[PDB]
Parts: sequence; structure tokens; C-alpha cells
Amino acid sequence: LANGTVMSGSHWGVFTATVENGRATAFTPWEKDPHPSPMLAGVLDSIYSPTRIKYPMVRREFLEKGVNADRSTRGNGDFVRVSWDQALDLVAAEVKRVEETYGPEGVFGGSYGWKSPGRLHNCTTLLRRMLTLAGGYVNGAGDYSTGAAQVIMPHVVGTLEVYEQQTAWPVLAENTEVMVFWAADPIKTSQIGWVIPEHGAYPGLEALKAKGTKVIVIDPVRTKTVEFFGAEHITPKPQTDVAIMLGMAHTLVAEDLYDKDFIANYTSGFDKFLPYLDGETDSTPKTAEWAEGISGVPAETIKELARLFESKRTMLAAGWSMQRMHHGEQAHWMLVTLASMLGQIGLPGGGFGLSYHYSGGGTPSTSGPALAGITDGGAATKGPEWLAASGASVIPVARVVDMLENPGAEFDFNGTRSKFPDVKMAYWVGGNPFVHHQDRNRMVKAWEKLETFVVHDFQWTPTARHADIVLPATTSYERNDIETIGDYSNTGILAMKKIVEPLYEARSDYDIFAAVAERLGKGAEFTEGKDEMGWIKSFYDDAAKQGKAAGVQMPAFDAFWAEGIVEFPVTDGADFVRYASFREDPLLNPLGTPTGLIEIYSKNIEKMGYDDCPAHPTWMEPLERLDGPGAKYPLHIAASHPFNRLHSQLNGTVLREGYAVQGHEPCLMHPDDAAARGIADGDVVRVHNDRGQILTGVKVTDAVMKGVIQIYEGGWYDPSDVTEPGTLDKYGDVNVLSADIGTSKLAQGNCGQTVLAEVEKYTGPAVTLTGFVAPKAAE
Ligand SMILES: NC1=NC(=O)C2=N[C@H]3C(S)=C(SO)[C@@H](COP(=O)(O)OP(=O)(O)OC[C@H]4O[C@@H](n5cnc6c(=O)[nH]c(N)nc65)[C@H](O)[C@@H]4O)O[C@H]3NC2=N1
Ligand SMILES: NC1=NC(=O)C2=N[C@H]3C(S)=C(S)[C@@H](COP(=O)(O)OP(=O)(O)OC[C@H]4O[C@@H](n5cnc6c(=O)[nH]c(N)nc65)[C@H](O)[C@@H]4O)O[C@H]3NC2=N1
Ligand SMILES: [Mo+6]
Ligand SMILES: [O]
Repeated sequence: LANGTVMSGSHWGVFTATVENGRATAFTPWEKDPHPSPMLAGVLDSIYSPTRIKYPMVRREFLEKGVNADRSTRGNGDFVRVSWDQALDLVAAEVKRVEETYGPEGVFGGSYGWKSPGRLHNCTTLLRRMLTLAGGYVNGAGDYSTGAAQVIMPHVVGTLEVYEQQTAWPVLAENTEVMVFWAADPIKTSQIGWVIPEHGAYPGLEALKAKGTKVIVIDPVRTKTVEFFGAEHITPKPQTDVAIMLGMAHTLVAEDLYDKDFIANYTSGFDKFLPYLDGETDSTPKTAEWAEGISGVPAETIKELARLFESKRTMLAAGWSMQRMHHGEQAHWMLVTLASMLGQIGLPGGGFGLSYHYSGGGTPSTSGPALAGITDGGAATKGPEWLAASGASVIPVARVVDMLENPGAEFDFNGTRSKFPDVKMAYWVGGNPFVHHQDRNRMVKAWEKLETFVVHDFQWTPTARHADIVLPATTSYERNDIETIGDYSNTGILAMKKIVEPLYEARSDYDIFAAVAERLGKGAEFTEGKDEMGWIKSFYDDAAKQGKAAGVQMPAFDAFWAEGIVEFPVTDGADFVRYASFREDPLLNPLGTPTGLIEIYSKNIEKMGYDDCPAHPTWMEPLERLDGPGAKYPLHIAASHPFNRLHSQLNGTVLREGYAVQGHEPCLMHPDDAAARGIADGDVVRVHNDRGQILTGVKVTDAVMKGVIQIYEGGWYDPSDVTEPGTLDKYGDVNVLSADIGTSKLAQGNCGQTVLAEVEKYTGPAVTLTGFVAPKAAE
């Protein structure tokens, strides 16, 4: 049996595995990783945990009745174990039947999800590769992270902005005087990467603290970011950040401090925004005192913050939670507008940055080449013949349930009108929509419209428990692959080597789709005559020929594989200043906006005439907010990203023991809010509102501000009874309480953090958790 060490990587970093008699027994972090993540131990455990999917399973009702099956029982665990040949035939038959009967509009292939890194074993692209050969599919656009901000930014600054390289960390160390983390917890969220992370922000944060720079955190929760710096902490009522920004802007106008030259030469439309700010249009001057009444943040604090930002070199590093809410578009639009008034855009250490908390943004980029990977083939096809009627071929990701509920209906998106297709089948790989999507009870009922639902995963998630057909996938650690280290830095290329043999009857997504493509008569088209190592060698060889051309030397494929990693050099990467060239000469280097300047007022958005997205940053009442006029529930749920999970990943591993409270997902509550309900620390509680009800376990702390509770997203939904409408979730999936609505007509983003609820001590009948053990028939 195999004994030795093997280096690989993941979403949590680079590591070395210890293998003993063919079993991975420890994962040790890479020696050059400046800040390893404590979740590595959970990654290892994820391979062997009790929720690992062993065999291909078919839903008993679906097996016996096909499309006439009762669809209300999806999720009850009544599965039938089948052979791979049986399951593959069924999957291929169903894909073919739906394509022939309904056309490409009948198959939803968006399959949103964080999957695993790797250029070959990219399950979502592999699924689209197969669906392409099958006749077509409906896809998803945008994402659940910057759903509103990625659509508003291009109308304001010209590009996406959120997924672009930031002013380098070192530039910040020598020039920044005031660092503001606005709705950002970089310490918590910098642990993972889309591709292998280099954890480059930790060293960057460490240099700011060593320099003694003043740090301000604006967040309702006292996070590790606050604690790490001993920062001045401002706690607004969730969803009122725009009110505070207007209050600050108003102060800068009233005391005549803002930068008129900056505004005059680099922006457009300020004069159309001024009247609103002064109350000329609505009779409501947006003062610091007016902001105080809405946000709860003292008027004088708001004025002192405004003045400090204007007199010191300030960097506004904003997170994404505050645009994952109703009217999300205004949050970063107003932030840029405030940034414009301060006049530091394009100066070393000043301006704003939207990716300092995500995937190493700000870590100096190397001069290394770009790495490519398997494609879905669409760019060299001549896909479906599509047209309105049948409907749109692309929907904004968060409108999947609206689509199911309203086939043929029209919807708005960024100035256009399209129709919802009539989807009959959904195929999901590498995602967990039964945890990640909003308003669980609404979505549980809307799923009944799908005849067939196919899922691949290696863990028994809520999504997999609800499938008609479940196929067991392998982890990254049971195969070979290649991937980039550093989403922005491009630190190097890593060989992701196989650690152990596939467990049970698990198969890679690639092999599964290969076999399904074979049954549709398209085997060679899918595989291209290459095997695993042939694909990986061609990605590397292409990068090397690109490297060569640019003067970067790279070893031959087998030399690279023997080493396991290539590292690229940093040349001018550490001196990068975002927007510097625009500041230096705006006429020669203008933005990609109609006017070529920062658009505070948008004529383009004006012509769309959307009620929920005015032509300039505006304060608007959200669906529900803490202490809002007529608010029905009293507590705001900060349903943010989990510290010891990657979304739902690693919930069914040994890490859960360290944070669960009586077996349930933890809930942070302030002592005063606990006292009022006669709630003691460690008690099981019922959290509920009009959309659903869930059980969590309380942790009493003053880390959360009064009026706010913290229940992280990602908990595995564990319904008491799937056939009972609004059944109680026994574990703690925060998305059973959120609403499923668009941010506005412009972006249609998710409003996953626009949630209010009530909490009461749980006194009902004892409950048995069943989400962390495999379905009985799957053992
Ligand atoms: N109320 C909410 N608040 C929020 O803040 C919140 N966040 C969003 C955002 S920001 C995201 S990402 O943009 C989504 C993430 O949902 P996702 O389904 O990507 O989550 P995961 O728990 O990472 O599911 C991944 C899934 O894939 C499996 N897997 C891994 N490797 C592969 C593979 O190679 N083969 C297969 N077939 N499967 C793979 C994992 O095991 C895992 O189950 O959440 C939003 N919701 C929010 N709500
Ligand atoms: N460890 C960890 N696990 C993860 O699951 C995770 N996921 C990754 C992904 S996919 C992304 S897209 C990003 C998300 O990065 P993002 O900035 O969207 O993260 P959140 O955890 O949702 O919110 C961050 C902070 O915003 C605060 N906040 C909430 N609402 C308000 C409010 O209205 N006003 C203010 N001022 N602040 C508020 C929260 O309290 C929290 O500390 O993180 C990434 N990093 C990840 N880290
Ligand atoms: Mo995200
Ligand atoms: O994401």
C-alpha cells in the first residue's frame, strides 16, 4: 500500500498530504504560505466523512413513475441504489428526451457553484460542454457575490471594477494614512480563493498595523478585523450605509470642504445630484442629523468621519455584503460618489477599492503567463437557433425560481426586456442551490415544475438529497489537475497531484460526462481524443509558449511535474496604483463611460425609467429594515459568510463540533436582546418570520450590536418533513428566512442579506438531526 507525501492545492491553499497504507492522514500547509487556514483539517475529513456519497442512486418514485412521479417527496431520502450503467443510460435518455420534446429552452444548465479549482476538472464547464453537444441549454449570468455592483459599476466607472486588481498593498503601506474597511472583514474572508489562494492580504494587513496607520471599520459586528487592529469601530443599523454616506457628503458641501477641481475635471453630473443632497427636490436635506435618525450613528461622528477623510490620505475598502440587499446598486455607486468628492482617486494610497477582502486583491501581480483550461466548445460551434418565444437563453442567476414560476413572463435587466424560458429539467454540478438560494419554502414548491433533476456531488448536501438522480463525484484529491496560484497575483502554477484512489464507486465529473456524451453519439467530440494527462499537458505547454514569448522561462512539462510548482517573478507589479493614468491625463486615458468620466448622474440609466434605480445615488426604503417604519419583525439577521466554512462546504466534517451549539448552527445574540426573551447562552432557539422558521443554538455576545443577530449562510437545511409546507428546519439554513427578490430592475441581484426576524426560546418536542448522516439506503 502507498506510503509517502504528496503536494496539491485547493480553495484553502497549497498543502502536503501524508499517505499511510493508501489513506490520507494529514494535510500540512505549504511552507511559503504566509497565513494558512484552519479549515484544512476539514478538507481532509471531507474525503472520508459519513456524508460521503458512495454509489449512484435513483429516487424511488422517479424510478417507478418517471415524469408521473409525485414530486412533493423530493428530499425524503427514499433512494434506490443502481449500477453505473443503469444510471448513465437513464441520465442520457432523459437529457435526450427533454431536448427533443422541449428544445434547448427546456434544459437549465447554469449550475451556479463554487466547485473546486482545476483547469481540467471544472465540473460546471464540463457540464456545459456536454449540454452543448446535446442540443443546447439555458445558462445563468452574473453571480451571487456582486450581483448588483457588477452591473452598476460599468455605467459609473466604465468597467466591472469588483474583479480587477487593486492598488498594491505595499503602496498602501507607505502612503495611506487612514484605512477604512466598509462592510468588509478581510481577515475572515481572505482565507479562500477562486483559484489557489496565496493569502497575500495577511502580510499586507500586517504591514499597515506595523506602520501605525489609523484604521476604521464600519460594520454591525465586532469582527477579527476590528480586533486585529484595535480599530475605531462604527456600527450602523444594517442596510443604512447609504444614508450615512449622504450625511457625510452633505457635511462636505455645507462646510465647503470637498474637492471642486476633482469634481469639475474628472466627474460628470454632480450638479444634477446636488439639489437632491440639499433637499431641494424632496424637502429633505440629507444632513448628518437626518442620517442619524435612520442609521443610529451619532450625527457628530458622521461629521468627524467626513472631515478626517478629507484631510488625510484615505483608502475606502468596501466589502460586498451591503450590495447583497434590496436596492444594492446604490451602495457602491454612492461610495464612488463620496470617493469623488474627497478627490484622492488615482493617488498613491487614496481612492477606493472593491476587492481588498477577496482572493488576494492588492497582492502584486507577476509577469507570468496566463493558464487556460477546458472549454465548453460554444465559441467553435453554431449552437441553437434561438429567438424570443421559448424564451431568453440567459437569465440573471438569482431569478431561477421566478423563471420556474413564470414561464413566458417578461423580466427587465439592464435596459432590456426578455422572456423566461419554460425549463423542464435542471442539471446541477458543483453547487448547492438548496442552501445558497433565497426563500427555501418558495423554492421547495417551485421545484415541482421540473420533471427531472440531476445532481453530482461527493457529499450528501440538501441539494443532493432532493435529486431524482444522484451521481457520486470524486474530490480533487482522487485525480490529477493543474491550476493557477493567485487570482490577481498569478504567483505560479501548481501541479494538483492525485493523493489517493477514488473512494467507493465515485467517478470524476469528466468521466461521467464522457460516458453520457458517448450515449448521445458524441464521445470523441467531448473527449477530443485526450485522456487526463493529455489535457493537463496541453494547458501547461500553451502557458509555456506564452511564457517564452514574454521572457519568462518555464521548464518542460515533466520537469514541472517533478517539482510540482513554477513561481513567476514580480517586475513592476508592486508599484501599481489603480486609476493613476486617468488622473494623470484624463483626455488621453479616459474611462469607458459615455462621457469618459466618473458618472455621478447617468443619462443612460435615466432613459431606462426604472422606479427602483434612479439616475443618481438615492436613499430608498428597502422591503424591510431594522427599526423601519412599520417593520413587522425586530431583529436583523446578518447572514454573512461563515468563518469556518466555504459556504456550505465542510459542514459535514469534524469542524462542525467546534462551533455548533447543541448540534445546531450558532446564532450570535446581544445580552440585552437575550435578556428580554429570557434567553440564556447555549439554549436552542426558534428563529422565524413570515417566510419560514429555523432552529439555531445561541451564543450570547456583545460582538453583535443590539438589534442584530448573526447566522452565517451555508448551514445544511434539514427539514423535519418535506411534504409539510413551511416545515421547520432543524439545523439552521439562514436562507429559509430570506426573501427571493431582485435588487432593482437594473441588475436583478439577490437580496440575501435583507432579512428581519424574531427569536424565541425553543420549547417544542425534542428533535433529531438527520442532515449529517447518509440516507439509510445510501449506506
Ligand atoms: N443569505 C445569503 N447570504 C450570502 O451572503 C450568501 N452568499 C452567496 C454567494 S457570494 C455565493 S458565491 O458568490 C453562494 C455560494 O453558494 P455555492 O452553491 O457556490 O456553495 P458551495 O457550499 O461552495 O457548493 C459547492 C458544492 O460543490 C461541491 N463540489 C466541489 N467540487 C466539486 C466537484 O468537482 N464535483 C462536483 N460534482 N461537486 C463539487 C461541494 O462539495 C459543494 O457541495 O452563496 C450565496 N448565498 C448567500 N446567501
Ligand atoms: N472564510 C470564508 N468563507 C466564505 O464562505 C467566504 N466566501 C467568499 C465569497 S464567494 C465571497 S463572494 C466573499 C464575500 O465577501 P463579503 O464583503 O460580501 O462578505 P460578508 O461575510 O457577506 O460581509 C462582510 C461584512 O459585512 C458586514 N455587514 C453586513 N451587512 C452590513 C451592513 O449593512 N453595513 C455594513 N457597514 N456592514 C455590514 C458583515 O457583518 C461582515 O462582517 O467572501 C469570500 N470569502 C470567504 N471566506
Ligand atoms: Mo461569491
Ligand atoms: O462567489
